[PDB]
Amino acid sequence: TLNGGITDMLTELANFEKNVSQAIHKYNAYRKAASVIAKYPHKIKSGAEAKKLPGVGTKIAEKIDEFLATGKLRKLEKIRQDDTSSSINFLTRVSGIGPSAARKFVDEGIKTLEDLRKNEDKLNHHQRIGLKYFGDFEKRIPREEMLQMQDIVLNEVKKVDSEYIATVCGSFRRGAESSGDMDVLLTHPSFTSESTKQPKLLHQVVEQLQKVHFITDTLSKGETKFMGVCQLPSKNDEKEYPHRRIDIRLIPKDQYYCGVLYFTGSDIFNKNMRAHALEKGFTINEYTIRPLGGVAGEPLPVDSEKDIFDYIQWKYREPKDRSE
DNA sequence: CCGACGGCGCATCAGC
DNA sequence: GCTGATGCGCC
DNA sequence: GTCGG
Ligand SMILES: [Mg+2]
Ligand SMILES: [Mg+2]
Repeated sequence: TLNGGITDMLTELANFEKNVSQAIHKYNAYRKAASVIAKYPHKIKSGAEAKKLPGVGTKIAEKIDEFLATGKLRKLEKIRQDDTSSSINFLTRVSGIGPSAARKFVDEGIKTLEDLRKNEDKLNHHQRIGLKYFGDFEKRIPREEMLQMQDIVLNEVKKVDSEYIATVCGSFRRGAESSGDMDVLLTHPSFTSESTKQPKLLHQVVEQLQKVHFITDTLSKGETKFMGVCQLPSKNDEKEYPHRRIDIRLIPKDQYYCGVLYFTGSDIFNKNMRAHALEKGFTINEYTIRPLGGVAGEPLPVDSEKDIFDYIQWKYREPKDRSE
């Protein structure tokens, strides 16, 4: 990419503030700056040029002048040398280990992959599975594999009840050639904003995917959200596919468009769009868009994703243009 | 200068 | 047991 | 860390 050196720098700074400093707004600031620079169509010549972009301020502009001048950032060079910071940053790469547990493990002298493996009894269930599939979960999923996965999920959901609709969202719906995981939006006519006319709607689908050995592990599960592990079947004699993260979100059928807007993302696109909604006097979640009175009002009618954009005076952006 | 920064599901825990 | 925080995760 | 007012 045109400015990949800079955007990598800012992402590494972002991860430092989140994982080590526990400063979530600096993390968001860095990631917003990284995103706006990533889609800037010119090779950046100076911090001043970057500062013209929204989300890039004086401090990042200075860092960008240092990086352009030398190819590196002393502040990051120092961080890479700090053992506590390096340890904490590594541990947070395990699913279920966040900034707080990472610092706690380091305190207890648990700071390497070998440390984790011989202390599995100190991990909660999520963390145990995150450690189990540590290597697999850092691999990306080719779109060709995502298509196979889509076919299995949609056909197995159909077998449970022909009235389910499963939509693959996330980066896959944005047209990405590789994804970090699979995100599945699920609806059923029995589950609306007005009534839940049938229990276990999510459970039945999860069970069926487990029965056919597609879902292999559960990280968490409730009435509307499943987070777990899945795996494509492999053919005779060939190596197994890596295990993959799968999220399933059951959304009220009448709120499909808000739900598919949310689950298509990107995460940064959602933060940008919801912030713009607020500036326009609305609030958007995965169910509704409501006016601000500063208390939310009643949900506004929505019959398309585009209706949501219209409310906040944004021209419509197809999924493939939401990769911020 | 300084308040706000998107919004929410599930797991875990503390206090009652 | 319930309620409310907090941690971690999803986009 | 950046922005808006
Ligand atoms: Mg995804
Ligand atoms: Mg996901």
